[PDB]
Amino acid sequence: TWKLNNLLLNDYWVHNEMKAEIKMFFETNENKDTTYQNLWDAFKAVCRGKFIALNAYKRKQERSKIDTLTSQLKELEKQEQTHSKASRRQEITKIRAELKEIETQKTLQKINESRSWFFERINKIDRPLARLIKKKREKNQIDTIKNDKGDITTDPTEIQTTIREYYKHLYANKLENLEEMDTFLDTYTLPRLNQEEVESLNRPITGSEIVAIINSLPTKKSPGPDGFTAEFYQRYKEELVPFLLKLFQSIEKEGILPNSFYEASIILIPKPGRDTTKKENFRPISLMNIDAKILNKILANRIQQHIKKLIHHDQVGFIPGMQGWFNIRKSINVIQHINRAKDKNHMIISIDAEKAFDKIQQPFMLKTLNKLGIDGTYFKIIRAIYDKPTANIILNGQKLEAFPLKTGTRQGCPLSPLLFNIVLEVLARAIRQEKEIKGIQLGKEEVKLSLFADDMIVYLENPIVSAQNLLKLISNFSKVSGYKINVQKSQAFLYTNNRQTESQIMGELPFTIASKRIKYLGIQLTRDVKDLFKENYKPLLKEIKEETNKWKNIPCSWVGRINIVKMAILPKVIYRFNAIPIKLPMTFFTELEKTTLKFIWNQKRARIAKSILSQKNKAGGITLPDFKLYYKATVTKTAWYWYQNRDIDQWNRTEPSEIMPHIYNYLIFDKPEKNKQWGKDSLFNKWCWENWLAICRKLKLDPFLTPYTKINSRWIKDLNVKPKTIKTLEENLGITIQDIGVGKDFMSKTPKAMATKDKIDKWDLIKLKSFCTAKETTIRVNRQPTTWEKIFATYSSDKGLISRIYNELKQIYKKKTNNPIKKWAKDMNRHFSKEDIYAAKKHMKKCSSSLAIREMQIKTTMRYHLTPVRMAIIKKSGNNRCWRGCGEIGTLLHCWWDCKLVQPLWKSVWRFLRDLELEIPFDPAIPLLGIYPNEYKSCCYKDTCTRMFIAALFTIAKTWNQPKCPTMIDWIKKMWHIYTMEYYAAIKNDEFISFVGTWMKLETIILSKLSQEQKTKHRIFSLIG
DNA sequence: AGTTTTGTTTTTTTTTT
DNA sequence: AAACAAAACT
RNA sequence: AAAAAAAAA
DNA sequence: TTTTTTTTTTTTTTTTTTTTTATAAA
DNA sequence: AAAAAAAAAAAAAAAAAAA
DNA sequence: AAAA
Ligand SMILES: [Zn+2]
Repeated sequence: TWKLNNLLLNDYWVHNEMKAEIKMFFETNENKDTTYQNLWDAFKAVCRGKFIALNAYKRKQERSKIDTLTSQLKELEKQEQTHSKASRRQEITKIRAELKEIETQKTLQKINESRSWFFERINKIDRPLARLIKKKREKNQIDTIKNDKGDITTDPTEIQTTIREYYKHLYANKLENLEEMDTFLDTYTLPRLNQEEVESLNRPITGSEIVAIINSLPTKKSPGPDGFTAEFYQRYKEELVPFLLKLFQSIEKEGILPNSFYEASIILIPKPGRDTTKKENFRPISLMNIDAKILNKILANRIQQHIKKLIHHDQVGFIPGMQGWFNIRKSINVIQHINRAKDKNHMIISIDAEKAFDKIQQPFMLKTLNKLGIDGTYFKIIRAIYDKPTANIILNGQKLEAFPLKTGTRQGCPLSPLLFNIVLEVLARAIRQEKEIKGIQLGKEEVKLSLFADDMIVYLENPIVSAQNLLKLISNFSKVSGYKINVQKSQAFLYTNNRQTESQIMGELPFTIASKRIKYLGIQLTRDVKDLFKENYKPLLKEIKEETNKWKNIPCSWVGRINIVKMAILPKVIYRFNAIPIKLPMTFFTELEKTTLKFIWNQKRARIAKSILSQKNKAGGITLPDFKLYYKATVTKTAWYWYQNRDIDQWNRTEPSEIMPHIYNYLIFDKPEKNKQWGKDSLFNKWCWENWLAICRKLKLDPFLTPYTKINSRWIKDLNVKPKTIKTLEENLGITIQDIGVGKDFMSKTPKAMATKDKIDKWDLIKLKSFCTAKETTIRVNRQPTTWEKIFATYSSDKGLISRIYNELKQIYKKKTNNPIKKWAKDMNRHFSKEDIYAAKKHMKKCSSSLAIREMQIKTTMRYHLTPVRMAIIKKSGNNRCWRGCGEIGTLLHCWWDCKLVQPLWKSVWRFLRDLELEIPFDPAIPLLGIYPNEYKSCCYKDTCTRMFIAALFTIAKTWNQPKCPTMIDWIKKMWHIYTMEYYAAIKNDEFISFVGTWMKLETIILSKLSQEQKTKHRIFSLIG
């Protein structure tokens, strides 16, 4: 079955013919007999046909010469076989050689092209490095599977039948009781969209909307069953988008889809560590056509605008701007409340939904949309999409016969996640509204539910009544919706005053009772909150220790191993900090850093100090992750939510408020509080406050009255001013005291303020006039804000907040280090200006795109290499002399520059620079460090010199302790290797004008010095010419 | 008059369902 | 993490 | 080897 | 209830102790 | 020669007792 | 070598 191979899109001739036929198809074809839906499927057939014609022709053309020579040789060899003479064997000898020349040249090019691709990526956080740490990828092929007989089979036709029949049954059964659905939907109170909102859904599609979706499609994804890729639509969006608009407008008008929109391919993937004998162990994934995903993406974006009107904030899955940790922290706070309570009669239930996305009944889903008030053009298009979807299984690369999808949301569809949530919201609203299912009361807060997609946790009081009523309600929803739970797989914590009462409740209820812990949303919830460290963080250390112990022999430099820690370990560490930000002992961070460094330095002591790696200006932009500062950044981030004071944030309100509530709304940028007895038992919030204050005093800020203090603050409320005055000021003039104005500004700065000024209570204005015009209030409020203050006050989005705080903490907690560049300046008798030390650092960043070439320079500048001087100190044995055996003290400058065995190579390099006709002094700082004197700092040739010198550095380092000269031919070979890698990259990324500038003059010199014997032996020949 | 800093944009991988 | 463009500070 | 949201580099 | 003094913890700096056997390619 | 670890000193917060 |  055909797929477009994306490489064809690159090729300027193939591209030109497609543009010709795309225009020519449509302008020929458009006549009033076809519907536009039929005309679109006809267009796709012609395109698929033409791509086959172009691929076949191109392959035939590229081979044409070897095709000819094979014939030409074969008749001459048969002419000899009939009539033999020596010159026929001469001719055979020549042509058969040229056959070998052509065939090897093609073999080289493919090997050099793949090497070039790897050369750009090596040691970078990219798919090659990701694959290195992963296991070997298990093949799709399925040899053997079991029958429901309890029997085992290997016959291909039996296994094809048994898989297909199983999936065909799951999707088959559509409910018919529509009258009973309407009753359930009427029973409860549900939201509605207003007119203005409904006008937004039903508005006509436009071209700008389509191109915005095309531009954002992910690249390198599998195509659907018609085999066109996202890269095709991106490439021809100029010609296609006019016709795509005509298609969607015809769908709006008529409610009819093209037949291809219904098709999908199901691929089966085996589950890890699971027994392939059983069909249940595979997981399906569905591939839909890209044109159908474009339409579905349009619809999902429209409904996403409204979704916060429809869905309560107890649901956080798939919702823009919500966080999964909101439910984790709320749940831990509920468990603490129960642990503290004197009378315990409570239950916490984690509910196991079964295959929820597949089992939703489509008629109930469409009725739900009407009750929320979605109807018209938007509802008509959604109804068309569910009219007749079908799937084909693809097993062992073989396409099985299709079956209808009569239940479920479409498993690979943009629109399915939100449609599932909207249906589940009907159940969530029923549970909240039923007063005989009792929630848990936390001061002014009641908590019943938290949801994440289909995952559900429930918090109940008086369980023996309350849990029975919950099960009844779910049974009723199951009948109409199709949604189903496995009650024995569901786990609960049960709290009772004594064990007789426990035995009774357990007798009646079906659930599995958990004694220590329950896995939830990636973490462990514990029955007592005192065990959070033991169940969450002690295991996380053990997991990282064993994971790095597996990797220890991977073929990777210290540069690549640093990137492994950032790629694999850092994300799971951050996730655990963000879910459970409890006070952690210092030993946790000591074990974590020791483990991580021991891996990076391959169990030998560090070659470069962690303090130099700490900072991005040093070591050419290679940097080591600081886990203490990521921890501190995560703990402090909570203060942003306190200042925002949002009603969606109920996780923040759920902590014990025994002494005094609401204190967190007042803390940030506001008057200090007399009493310290608040927050006595706080798990999260009291520790957040202590970290916030410590950073403010490290900055020597005054945190308590600021250019960002609110009008809704203790500062104003300690004045006795009526709440109507406060709300008047916010509604008219904005929310900061600075928006009022202090001192001479007090209202005068705008006419809107003095327009407001008359409106306020006579006596309140005198109180406010006194405070705002005082000397200290003017001084404190008028100062310029720091970048730290700007983070918490200014930003409307929580996005990016850990990375923003972490970059500040790096500047604040910065520490002093030795500089290797200074030691080099002592090693030579010279002083480097601050401008030279800057050039050394910039060169170390910009000498290459490849980390392979950059690493060699970084090691040279940062004094990586061992020397006999250093080695004699370590062994404390006084032989400090040069391993090469010239009879001299082996300083690092001797090893690189001065040794008489190395000196003939560096003189060779200087002969090439004179053939380039550059006049450059013979100074060790230019090749070793990239420090040019002031005349040459700007020059146009530095790109060339950088390649010559780094090639020479490789050549010396390869024989570091060997008693022989490095040789000119080894240097030429290394330099030509780099040339080859850069050439294929320069084509692939269309940089070729730059490449020719750098290499062209150097290439001419390298070729002029070699003999044809040497060029043949080492395959040195031009790729430009 | 030039260089440096700050923010957005395009590209990778990992967390949950 | 990289690159590119705009504005302020040296 | 697909969909959604979130996070980092 | 606030003020004053002492005690405890955390962080920063200084000083001492111990090391690895060549490197790049893979 | 160079990096990391360990100990000592300094500062700030909390508690205890008296005014 | 460490991709599809
Ligand atoms: Zn020597």
